[PDB]
Amino acid sequence: IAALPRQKVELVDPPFVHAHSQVAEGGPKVVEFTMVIEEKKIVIDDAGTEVHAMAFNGTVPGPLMVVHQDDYLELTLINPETNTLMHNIDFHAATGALGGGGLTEINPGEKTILRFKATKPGVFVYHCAPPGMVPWHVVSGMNGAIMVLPREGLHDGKGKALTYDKIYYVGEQDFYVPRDENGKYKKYEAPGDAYEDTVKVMRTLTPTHVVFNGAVGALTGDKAMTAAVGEKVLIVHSQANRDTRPHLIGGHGDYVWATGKFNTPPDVDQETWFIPGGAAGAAFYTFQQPGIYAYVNHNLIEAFELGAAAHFKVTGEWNDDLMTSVLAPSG
Amino acid sequence: IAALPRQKVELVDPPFVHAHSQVAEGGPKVVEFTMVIEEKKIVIDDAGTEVHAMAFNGTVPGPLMVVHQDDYLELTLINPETNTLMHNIDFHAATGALGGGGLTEINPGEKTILRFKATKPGVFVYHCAPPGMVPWHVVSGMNGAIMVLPREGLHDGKGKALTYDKIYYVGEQDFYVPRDENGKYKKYEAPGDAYEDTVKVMRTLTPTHVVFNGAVGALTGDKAMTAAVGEKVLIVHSQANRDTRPHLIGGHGDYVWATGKFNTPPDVDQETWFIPGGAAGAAFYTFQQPGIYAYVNHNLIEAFELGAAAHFKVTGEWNDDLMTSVLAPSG
Amino acid sequence: IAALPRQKVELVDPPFVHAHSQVAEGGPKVVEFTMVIEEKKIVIDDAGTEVHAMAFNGTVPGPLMVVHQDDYLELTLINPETNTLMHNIDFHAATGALGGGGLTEINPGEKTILRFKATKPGVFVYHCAPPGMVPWHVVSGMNGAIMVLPREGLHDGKGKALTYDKIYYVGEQDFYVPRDENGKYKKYEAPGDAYEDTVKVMRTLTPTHVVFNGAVGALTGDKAMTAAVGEKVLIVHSQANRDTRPHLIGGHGDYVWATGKFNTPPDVDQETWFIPGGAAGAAFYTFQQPGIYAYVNHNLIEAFELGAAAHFKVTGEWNDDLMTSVLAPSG
Ligand SMILES: [Cu+2]
Ligand SMILES: [Cu+2]
Ligand SMILES: [Cu+2]
Ligand SMILES: [Cu+2]
Ligand SMILES: [Cu+2]
Ligand SMILES: [Cu+2]
Repeated sequence: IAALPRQKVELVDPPFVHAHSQVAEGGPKVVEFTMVIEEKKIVIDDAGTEVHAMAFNGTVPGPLMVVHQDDYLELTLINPETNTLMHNIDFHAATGALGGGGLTEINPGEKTILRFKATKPGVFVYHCAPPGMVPWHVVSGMNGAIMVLPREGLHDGKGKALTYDKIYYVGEQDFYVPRDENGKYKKYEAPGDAYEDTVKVMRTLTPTHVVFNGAVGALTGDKAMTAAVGEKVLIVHSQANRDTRPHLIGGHGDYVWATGKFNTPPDVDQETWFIPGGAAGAAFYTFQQPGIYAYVNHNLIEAFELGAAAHFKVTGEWNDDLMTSVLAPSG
Repeated sequence: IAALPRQKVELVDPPFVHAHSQVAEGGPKVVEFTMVIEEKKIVIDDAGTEVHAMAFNGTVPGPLMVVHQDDYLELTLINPETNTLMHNIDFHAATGALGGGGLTEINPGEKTILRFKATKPGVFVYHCAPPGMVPWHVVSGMNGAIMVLPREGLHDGKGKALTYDKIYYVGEQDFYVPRDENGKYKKYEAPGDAYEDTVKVMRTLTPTHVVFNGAVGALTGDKAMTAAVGEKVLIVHSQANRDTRPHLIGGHGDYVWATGKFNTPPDVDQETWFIPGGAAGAAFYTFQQPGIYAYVNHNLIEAFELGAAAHFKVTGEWNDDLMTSVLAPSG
Repeated sequence: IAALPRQKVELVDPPFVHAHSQVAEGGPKVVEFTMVIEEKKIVIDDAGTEVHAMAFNGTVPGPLMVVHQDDYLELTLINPETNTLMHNIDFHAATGALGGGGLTEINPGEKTILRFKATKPGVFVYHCAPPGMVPWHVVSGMNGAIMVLPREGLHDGKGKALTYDKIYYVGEQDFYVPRDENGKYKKYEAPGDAYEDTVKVMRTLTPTHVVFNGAVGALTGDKAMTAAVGEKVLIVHSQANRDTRPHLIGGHGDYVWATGKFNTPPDVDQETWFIPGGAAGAAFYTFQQPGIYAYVNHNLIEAFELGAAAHFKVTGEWNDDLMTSVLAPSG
């Protein structure tokens, strides 16, 4: 492995993904990533509701990491001195020691380096899982995903290559914010102060917010993801704790690896797919019509009342053969 | 498209389906449908619980429309002056303008005509989706399904054609009825009056009723579906807002397009299948034994406490080889 | 049929499975099983919470029965005079009379014998279903699963035989235990006394406990399942009433018949699979690394707060190629 070429990769904040090649450029290499854990307060809605996030690289969700099958992913995880809690990381893509969790427990002021072989292709969830406080770290936003591309890039069930023009990473988070006796969300001066209260809400299994990329409207308006008619887009989606049912309003999932494993053939022409909590999935789509599209968790209450809605702004020419207003709304 | 043949279809109330041919007769055509939206109070159980439904063509679910791949569906949607709300329609089978929702917003007293090419084969959900009040209209019964059949009819995963003798459309609905101080269901003069309270229930993500065809027991008793031993039946099921897990008690789902897409090979020998909220699915089965069968959502609490149960009354001869009581209940 | 060989099989309590051959050793035979129903009080957590269980063979879940496709399963069901309720059994594997539910309704002091032909291969759920009290009996622990193996044993997508060295049956149960005004779980003298209170909790659709093998921690520590590096393990998992998303922390599901049906090709390299309420599924995995593994329901709140977590204790040598701590947690 010492003789294997190494390469440092720079991570970019979601929904964007760091530079990479779909088809493996050469042979197996050791790909290096460094992430710093940041315990920070984040405002998740327009009412000012705060959540003491625990974030990888400072964002919720943590960045998407990309390697190819059989490469080695080497991660330098750092838990700064300014943090108050112990943290670790669990890659569902790895094999052994609880996905690496048993080998990466670092307290504030510590760091560690873990190397694992990306033996299985597909998109996988990764997240913090500290013994005794596993769900809390996860629902505080401490999770992300990694994509392990096949050496020869993406393909459909029947062997045809699927090359994408754009890739977006949508991380869905369920938050459980405690309320005081008047229905007002509470605020705390430190992460640990919220624990006891958060656990009570978690047990009801009913989130107060379900958001994409850390906040209500995070990916809407001018933060909308963009594409153009004719462009091929791969949308990676993950949920480390609760189920979701993604749906592109106005579009479809031409090829969907709902389970997120590339060795399992993709479902085609999907209207709404399902991604169970603890997994990541991927949908490939070629836009045919311009305009705005809403990407949502299709439990519409979760999408429109809880916050799970994002936008796609597509430029191009309308196709009247596909759809047309024969008679505009008139009396 | 004007040179294409056109055909008007008269819709039938669920669980029945309007006459259609499985194999597309000739070439593409423009299939025309007309639906009138009706805001009406419906009683959903024996206790007299009422809901202010928003019903396509007056029923919950709305009727099933059947077209073939590459046909054009031309829908004339009418929102009567007697209605108090604006409505529209989003077809999951359509490409562009939020499934047609952006092009069909009509106020009471208005009408519009939309046309789209049915490009992908499968069963799809259609529902109302007015900006700012999407979940409210959907959970008020404003949803249904469309079936876009392959021009050569259905086929199993490996070519064998699958021809059904009967087709039933079971639309499943999650309702959120507000309760008063005594735990009794509230009643309002108009739909608008129910909004705030309904919204509070919706946010708990817990429905008060989960019904088939608009009411608890709507498809039991003499309204039970019928078949005969040897009959091939296709059961289309849809849930526009939340997940469901259909199961035929005493039977199986021989071929199940759980995602509802015909270009995706069906699963076979299914005991219980899953349909994510915002999608429709289809299960094909050939009856082997006579008697009553219960068709339910297999979270038995939703099925027997909340209302998600229907019956099948099948005639024919008992097959002792398949099953027999060796010793009837005795001392 | 009458000339068919008969065979009495002695059942063992889960997670263990009675003796069987993966490849059918002869032609069809009538496999005979006997189960006694026991209504008993069980403690489901470390806080002494009691539940009046209704258990097939005295366990929660009921034992796993293994037969081969086209064999006949003849079950003798006994409901002792000491019991207080009528019970029956519904096999999702059977065809007719509600899975046998309509032919096996026995009052305390009665027995019955049912025979059915196991026509479809896969793992299926079986549960009690007394008309008008279906959910209550099922959520009181009265369910299990049966495995109908293909005559030629298990196979992957392209006819490659998959032979397991070990098999474990994890039965997951959702309990709904009432609480008094003080938030303390309630205890009852007889099962029937708990009915009214239990049903009001069931309607919230939120379980108080979600356990594996009848109790929190039932398969952890000294009761952890065992395997070694190199062994191929088949894990059968069932949930008769509610969805679950199994995940082996530190491992994967190399082959997963998520739907539990062997005629439906398995998904591969799964990180987390989904089993809808009312079905059984099976995952095949070959251990590569030693140590402890946690097998959980991946909604981590249900796993670590509600009780749905088990362990695997694996012996063998560590593979540093797959994973290695490059720099142990340091300053
Ligand atoms: Cu952490
Ligand atoms: Cu995990
Ligand atoms: Cu509407
Ligand atoms: Cu929709
Ligand atoms: Cu029972
Ligand atoms: Cu059942």
